[PDB]
Amino acid sequence: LRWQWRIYEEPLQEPLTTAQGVWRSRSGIYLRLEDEQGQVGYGEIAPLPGWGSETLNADIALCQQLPGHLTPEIMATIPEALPAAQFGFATAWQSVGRLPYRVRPWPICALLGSGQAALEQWQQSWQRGQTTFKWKVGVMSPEEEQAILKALLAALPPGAKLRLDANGSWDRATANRWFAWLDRHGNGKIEYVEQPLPPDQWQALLSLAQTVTTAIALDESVVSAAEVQRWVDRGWPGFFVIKTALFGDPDSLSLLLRRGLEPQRLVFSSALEGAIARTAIFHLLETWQPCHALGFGVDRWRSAPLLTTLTAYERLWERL
Ligand SMILES: [Mg+2]
Repeated sequence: LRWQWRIYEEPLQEPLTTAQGVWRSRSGIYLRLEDEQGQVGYGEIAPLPGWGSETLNADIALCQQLPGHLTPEIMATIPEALPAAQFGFATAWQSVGRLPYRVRPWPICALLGSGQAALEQWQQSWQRGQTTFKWKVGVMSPEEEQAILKALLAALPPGAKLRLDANGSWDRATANRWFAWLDRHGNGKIEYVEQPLPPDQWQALLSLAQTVTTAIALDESVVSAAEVQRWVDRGWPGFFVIKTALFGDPDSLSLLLRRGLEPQRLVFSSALEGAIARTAIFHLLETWQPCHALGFGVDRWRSAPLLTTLTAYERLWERL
């Protein structure tokens, strides 16, 4: 079938700041496939700067190197080193003549700002049906955040679930003290601590997960299928935060699941991708059927309403 690709550079609804810099926009590639009868398919390739080794420029080069027509064999030549590209082409191909997709509103995790702000930001989300939250930690001193956490756990309604995200900012000693605190004062409301240590300290990450009672989730540590596989083979007992748009061919996750990966240990999250990628992911969720709130409560930075009509895709494409 014939295909086309177009780059996109979209300003974020509002700036997002991390320890690796500040970004005011998200860029990527949109793929449009069309068969001999006029049926169309769409896909999105959007690697996230800093996450993994794949770069948008490498994806663009791939797109310029591929033949004017697509086939399963041709797409099989896409380098394993370009997981977002594998995702984009795979989802694009599968969507040909299948849009729009049947999807559903899975529970979404609500984010809570660092500091005391967490105590005033959960109410609105809870009143909108969100029962899982993720609070950013490792910003203030451990003592200060622990005091806030005690108050937060006491204030949250029965049934609330809370995730703590350290964004790999704690050093080994601080992480150890935190888990000791959680082991004691932690409420059955703590779902897990996300990335307590930076990815380079994998031995410490594994050791902590194998010894502390509070569950640990890998995020920054797991971008591609290759990294997830590596952690599965290392015997990771915790959770895996899967960013499907950056992962690779969706079939690779299904293969891992048929093997040593536990479905209950997965949390599907956003890589600040567009509506095409997000809708493709929700389509995939009809099969994987998540059992934890999705880390897609990122509307503040990038809103991407699910696409419910084929014309909606066409409009997005033509607007470029
Ligand atoms: Mg995280």
